[PDB]
Amino acid sequence: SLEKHSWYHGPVSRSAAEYLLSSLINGSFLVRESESSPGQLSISLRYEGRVYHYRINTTADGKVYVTAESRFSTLAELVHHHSTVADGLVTTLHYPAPKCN
Ligand SMILES: [Cl-]
Repeated sequence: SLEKHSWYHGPVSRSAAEYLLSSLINGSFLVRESESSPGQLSISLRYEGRVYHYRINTTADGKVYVTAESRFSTLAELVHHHSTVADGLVTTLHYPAPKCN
């Protein structure tokens, strides 16, 4: 299911994610699992020459969020929302990074 999204890259280290994003434009991003655990998810977001790593958090009622004030039933909805309004992030999730895979 998640791997069908162009923005979901699976397990990727912090350094590898930074490399993937390093020559891309503002708003380029990817969702990754940690390199060793599928349980730890982050969004890595290129903005103003740097890569910001946002932990994905989960609530008791099973929603996910990166901004406390905007929570969603699914990660696809979270990404879709922050693709048009930054809503707390440094910028919008505009351009899914091409997968190297
Ligand atoms: Cl960071």
